[PDB]
Amino acid sequence: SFSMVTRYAHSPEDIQHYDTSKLRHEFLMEKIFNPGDILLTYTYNDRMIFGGVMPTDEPLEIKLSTELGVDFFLQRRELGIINIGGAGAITIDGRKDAMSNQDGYYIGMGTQKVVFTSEDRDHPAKFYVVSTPAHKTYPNKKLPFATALAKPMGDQQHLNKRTIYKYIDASQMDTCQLQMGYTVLEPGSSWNTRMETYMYFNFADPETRVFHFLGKPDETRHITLFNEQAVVNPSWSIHCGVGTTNYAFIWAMCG
Amino acid sequence: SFSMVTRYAHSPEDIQHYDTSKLRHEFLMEKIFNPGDILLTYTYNDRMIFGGVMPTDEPLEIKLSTELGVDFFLQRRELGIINIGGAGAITIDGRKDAMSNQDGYYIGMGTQKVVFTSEDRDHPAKFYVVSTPAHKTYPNKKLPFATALAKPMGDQQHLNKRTIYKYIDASQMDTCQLQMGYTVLEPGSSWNTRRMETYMYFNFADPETRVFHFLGKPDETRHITLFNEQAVVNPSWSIHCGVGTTNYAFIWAMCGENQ
Repeated sequence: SFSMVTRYAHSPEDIQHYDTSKLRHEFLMEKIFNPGDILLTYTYNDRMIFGGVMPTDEPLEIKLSTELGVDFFLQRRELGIINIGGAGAITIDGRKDAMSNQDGYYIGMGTQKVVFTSEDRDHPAKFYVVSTPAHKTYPNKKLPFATALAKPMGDQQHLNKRTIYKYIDASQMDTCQLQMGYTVLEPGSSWNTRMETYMYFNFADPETRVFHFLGKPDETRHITLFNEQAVVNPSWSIHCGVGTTNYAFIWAMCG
Repeated sequence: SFSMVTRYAHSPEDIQHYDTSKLRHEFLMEKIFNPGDILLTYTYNDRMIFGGVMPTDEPLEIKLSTELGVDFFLQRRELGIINIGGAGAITIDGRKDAMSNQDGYYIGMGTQKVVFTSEDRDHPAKFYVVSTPAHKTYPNKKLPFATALAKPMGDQQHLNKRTIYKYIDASQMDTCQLQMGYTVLEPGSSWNTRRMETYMYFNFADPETRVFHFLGKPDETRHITLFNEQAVVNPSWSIHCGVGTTNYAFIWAMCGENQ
């Protein structure tokens, strides 16, 4: 199955009049990884496409062309990939490259065919994909987790003992607009601290909840997030959230 | 100086249409302790009065009578006091009792005169007072910080490692309606986690500390950003939980009809 919903952009004044149901609908993607399905979100906040691909029996491919007014998906877009599930693979125009857990992959503009596959049907791969518009072609690059930018951050007094892993960084590679990273908070910490998209996952306990704040620096609102859910953070909003236990998340930037 | 403002009670459906500015105005007391002033809040949530008394050179007394339809402040009310500032004292109908830091005191119905003083003007006492209506007179009782019912709670995995001190508890004493306590969170913990309560957050770790206090029904929930030495009212229909950027302390007070 396949599903991509369209979500519009709003002003800070517009979200003042949203009840908790309206606010969740406009900013929260509630389902990302369903076995065998592709679930994407198109937000007019900088026209980013994000979601999850979890292959089971048949391999999946983002067959988008008429929907975006182009001949193929990445004709005018770049793509960032992070695998949060079991071992899998990605096939770029015939080239097959193995992607284990926590492995990343950047795919440049112009690449026409990208097919996602998993190694085990019962333990499928969970590809978190993000796509932004692109005007220039940059070379494709595999980002193995072994050689990933590991930079420890935060202390215990501030509830932010974390480790940030920069996959697609402007210092390590050149990109049109997309930047992607992966931050894990250690137990005892839950705080994380101009368009951004946060996808929370790897909750410590099954009853964990992450409270994500959005809005102007003082006229703030919040959204309650459960495991494997994402929130769009427009440029006019603050980037901060806090959890009941520790967690992990994948961020993506553009603008 | 003296000041008491009045705040009404609302329904869950009523605050659903509040922006963040109105929500602060109806539920958040932004200033509590000012040197030489008495700052109080009268909330129609069970008609509780709370605030701060901070004596400097001249002693302070909550002179209320006509405003409450009574002859004196405590004619039909009980009063609980916890000092969070410097060393001071309270004079109860002539009798003076010294109150050090974190010392508490319950004053029963019928007590006619309660005068607040501090020992040093440059390091004054900060008396956080809570008053609820009372129909029966119970004996006055000083609550030294040493002899307070303390029970630690929470672990580190849930970021709520705290120790709660019960001052006015139904197991240790008899009161009409008021129950009051003091909770300090360990460094590296920030989470607070059926009745009406009033929380007053203070002793912020950093000058840049913020406490986000959640209120509303378990599904339609909102939050209020608290700075140091500010208070929020929890109506009976609302949830009681808050989270801070660092660790902090707060004083809670309950009323209604429970134990």
